[PDB]
Amino acid sequence: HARSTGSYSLVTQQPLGGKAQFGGQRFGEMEVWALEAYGAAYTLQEMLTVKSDDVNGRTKMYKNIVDGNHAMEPGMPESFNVLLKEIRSLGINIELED
Amino acid sequence: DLARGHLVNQGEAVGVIAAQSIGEPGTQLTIQ
Amino acid sequence: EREEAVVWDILDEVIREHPVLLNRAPTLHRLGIQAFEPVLIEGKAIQLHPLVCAAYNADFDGDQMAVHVPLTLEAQLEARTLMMSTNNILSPASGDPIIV
Amino acid sequence: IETIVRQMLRKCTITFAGDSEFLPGETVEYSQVKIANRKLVEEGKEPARFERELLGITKASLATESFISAASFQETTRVLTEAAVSGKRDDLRGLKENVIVGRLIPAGTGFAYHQDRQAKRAQ
Amino acid sequence: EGNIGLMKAVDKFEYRRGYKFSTYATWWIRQAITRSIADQARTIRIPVHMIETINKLNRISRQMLQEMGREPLPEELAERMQMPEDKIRKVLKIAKEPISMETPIGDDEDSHLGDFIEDTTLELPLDSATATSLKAATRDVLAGLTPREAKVLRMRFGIDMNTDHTLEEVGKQFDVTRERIRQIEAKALRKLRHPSRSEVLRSFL
Amino acid sequence: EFDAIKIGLASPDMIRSWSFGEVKKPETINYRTFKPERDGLFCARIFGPVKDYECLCGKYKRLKHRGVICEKCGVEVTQTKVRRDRMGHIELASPVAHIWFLKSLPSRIGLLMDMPLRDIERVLYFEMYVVTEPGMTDLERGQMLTEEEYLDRLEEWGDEFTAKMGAEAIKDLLASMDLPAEAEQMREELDTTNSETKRKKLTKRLKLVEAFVASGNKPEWMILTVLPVLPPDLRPLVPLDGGRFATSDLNDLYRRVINRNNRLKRLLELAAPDIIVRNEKRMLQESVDALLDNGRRGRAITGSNKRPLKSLADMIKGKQGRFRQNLLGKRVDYSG
Amino acid sequence: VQDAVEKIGNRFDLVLVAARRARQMQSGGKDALVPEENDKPTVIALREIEEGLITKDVLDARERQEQQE
Amino acid sequence: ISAAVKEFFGSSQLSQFMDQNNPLSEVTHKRRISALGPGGLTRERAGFEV
DNA sequence: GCCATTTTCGCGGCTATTTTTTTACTCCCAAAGTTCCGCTATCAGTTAGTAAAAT
DNA sequence: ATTTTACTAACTGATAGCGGAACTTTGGGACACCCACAGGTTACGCGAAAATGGC
RNA sequence: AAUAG
Ligand SMILES: [Mg+2]
Ligand SMILES: [Zn+2]
Repeated sequence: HARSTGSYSLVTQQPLGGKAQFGGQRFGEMEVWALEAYGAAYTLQEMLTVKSDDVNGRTKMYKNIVDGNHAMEPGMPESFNVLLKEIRSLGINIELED
Repeated sequence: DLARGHLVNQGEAVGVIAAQSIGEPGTQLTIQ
Repeated sequence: EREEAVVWDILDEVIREHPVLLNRAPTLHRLGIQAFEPVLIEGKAIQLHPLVCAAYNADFDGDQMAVHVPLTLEAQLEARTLMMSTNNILSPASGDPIIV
Repeated sequence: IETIVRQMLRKCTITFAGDSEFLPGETVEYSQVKIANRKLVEEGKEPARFERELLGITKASLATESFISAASFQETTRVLTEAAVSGKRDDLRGLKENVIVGRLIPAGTGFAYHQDRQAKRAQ
Repeated sequence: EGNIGLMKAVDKFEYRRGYKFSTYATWWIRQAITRSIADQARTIRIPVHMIETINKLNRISRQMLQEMGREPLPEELAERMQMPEDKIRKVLKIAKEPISMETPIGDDEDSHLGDFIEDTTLELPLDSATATSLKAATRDVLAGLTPREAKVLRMRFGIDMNTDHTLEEVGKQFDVTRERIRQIEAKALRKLRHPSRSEVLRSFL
Repeated sequence: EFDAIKIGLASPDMIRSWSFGEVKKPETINYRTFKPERDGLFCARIFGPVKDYECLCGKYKRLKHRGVICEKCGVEVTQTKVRRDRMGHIELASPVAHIWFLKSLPSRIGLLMDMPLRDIERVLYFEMYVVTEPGMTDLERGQMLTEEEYLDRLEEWGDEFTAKMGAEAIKDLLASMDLPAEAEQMREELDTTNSETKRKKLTKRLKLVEAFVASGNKPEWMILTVLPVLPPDLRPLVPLDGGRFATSDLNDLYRRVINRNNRLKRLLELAAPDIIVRNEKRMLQESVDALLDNGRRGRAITGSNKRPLKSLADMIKGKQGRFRQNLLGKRVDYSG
Repeated sequence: VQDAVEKIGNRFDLVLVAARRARQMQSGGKDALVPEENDKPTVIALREIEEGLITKDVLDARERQEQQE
Repeated sequence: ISAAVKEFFGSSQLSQFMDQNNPLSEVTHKRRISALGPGGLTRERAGFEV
């Protein structure tokens, strides 16, 4: 199996899972630990943001690669926004400070 | 830094390395 | 989609010096992910260097590996400089060679 | 193993309150006490007296400063309830928080980046 | 809901009639409970008349299943209901409750249906790149035209503008002339249709 | 962009500020047109349009009218992704205790009010009265009265004292607390104490009280009056192949809450007997507890599939929760 | 990449400097100071660092010169 | 009654999609005994002795 | 009022690949809001024709 | 003298509005007497911490 | 659930 870009989840906005759905591989916790142990911060940020759930960032990354620029503009993963919304729905004020 | 042979560099996540190093071999574990 | 020959030449030129990340589950330590230079082969199976198998705990009895493509220049240089198999030949747990 | 043991010895119970903002019988982080004691010695005032505590890896993980990492580990309801009643603030200093929020981890290639920010906040 | 019905029954009891309170109150309690079921038992609300139609369809289907020994086909149910078969099929598919997104898929137990639902509203990155390319190509083609014709076409199609414009306000630019604006737009389209300056835009069809 | 994440209690005003409207009906979508119903759990007037730059009317249907609210419908002409961000609110007819600040041991309400959890539940479950304003009477704050005793002392004293029962009583008790005074009292009592058990108790309670004083939170915010409502696109009702619909359990929980709230309002409008009103208040509390954390209070509410409904706590927690399934690890593109 | 880490000292710093140089050769119009030999910008930057032509101070100095001009 | 029998025959844990790679797979599947299922053990809760 | 014993609470590896489920049931009527077909009427676009101009 | 084009008027389609009757939809009512519920469950095990009990 | 590592 191989995938570059395809379908995405409805809520988490992450790639689907499975060869039947043309999904992507799961970069689990232990893979993140391996990347942290190496020190590959930029590879890890690519995996977290522009390959999984940064909706604007992943489109910008595809356009940049098509233009031959190979640069990313990471943003906030959608799963974190979902987490903020559910914690707020539990009647708890969670917010980001500048 | 055991994986590199020289003194450890700044920014090396040594805690993750320590945890992985300890955890990986866990499967092998059971007057003259 | 039509798989023209010029597409294959373009693919060779693309992968000429683009490192690719190989992973095997469970990733018990950081040597479970390493970067390699890809050589295009006819077939459907990934060819793995023997001397790295001990790092991956990988044997050829049905094992499957995942492959990831670093996109940006920083990720490519991290793959070449930190995660490349030639850099990781000592065990971070003990300092002993791992490609024996 | 010494790194893990260091992470096990991270808390202290205050035996003498002194004049620092610490109550007797309070389990607080050792680094905070050390910084406060350095400041008070610079001010020439009575320092706090503490007894260091050894916690298990699970308890030490659950008693970290950041509630994002503690919630991501386990016992999410307890961690979130305690943080909500306390009004805690997470400065995103470790790896897990920056992984969750999509930022560069403060280790390796991202380390310098974070350092630069700590300069700009200082200025 | 039955308690509310009972209060309504107490509000309008008549002891002169000689009947006991249970006789009258049972009707109101039944009505309140059943109306509450009709109004609040479904994620997608079905009106009361359709609820009665569905329930009586179920009763007739159960009696016919007892009668003939196999499931009643829609035409037989339609004949017994004195209703069209199309109405029967309508009632049949609108009488299904929504499925849960936590329901396992297949024989699994750690799988969930919601894990396999796409986001059909998303735009493919190939399409976004094609849109950007079309914008660039249109700008380049317009750059090879007279500024008046380029501006007229831009206003008439809304390119690089918030709104599209009709011939009247395009005439309002310099000379308010619908027949003239129409002619210059036709000229611009004719020049853009020439094969010399249309091979770039032909590839987007 | 941001330098820290701040957590704390949510005030009713904060929950109203988050909200773009009030959910008044348990309706979701029409059964024929499949369009959102007004003032429902999927209202386009509250949460946003269902199509990009359109209204339910179909009158304003382009980018030329961006940001314009249709007078016939009320749907703002904007994008559809706003339905993943816009929240709503429900104005509860009676206050409801928050299950996390009540049953997640140790109980914060009990620790702050220095009353055992069993007594708090007895007041909440409408089994025992509690004195809110003792007045010019021998009665003390927080002392429990049975219905018999409450009637006796109501005849005895009259309107001198106020005694309540339920979450309103706990809210009144929490609102009347003087936090600096309590902090001073615990400090003074800790000065002149010798037993280590009582020392532990007072040090824990003093930590809680001074945390409340420093944080700016108010204790009565642990009792909910306005209930936030999640964006619809995070609890979707989407069509499957063949006309079937897939839904989230949060819709069932929210519908239960809204129905019980509306029934409470209608019972109060009808001036029902107090037993029915107490029953409805118990059911409202149970529904909100099920929505927040299912199974913590008691028997977990189950759906038609005979399995417990998944609540917000289950959304955020566990091995299969958001932290571990989607945040610490992800599915990625450009992989094989 | 032993020569590059010897010339820089830290692998992370080497990665950052090589990324800046590769972005200069790819996104910017800057030309390579060594024979390209049909190599990607990352490998060209690594070779330049190994040869001692590119360092962090050199990059900062050239940026300052560009800003002055 | 029909609901009960279809539940058992289609959605039970012991009603399994038949193994049909070869004749031996079918024979072995029909002669298989599970400790799991309704009224049995659980994978995670089962111990060494069983 | 502290020392021990019983009761909840939370936890129990990672990647893949095969596949939906199933009980339970009044009716009628009057009043109200909505829809669906048909017709009207206006405006804008398109097209055919003819004169005006240019070769 | 002929050919191309610009101007103009007529046709036609889309569309907003309206009529009105059929259609869907909502709320009220029903008078032998009926008067306290489920409702499956569980062969986990371990460690902590929190709540009870003992004198 | 079953299967592979
Ligand atoms: Mg093997
Ligand atoms: Zn509208």
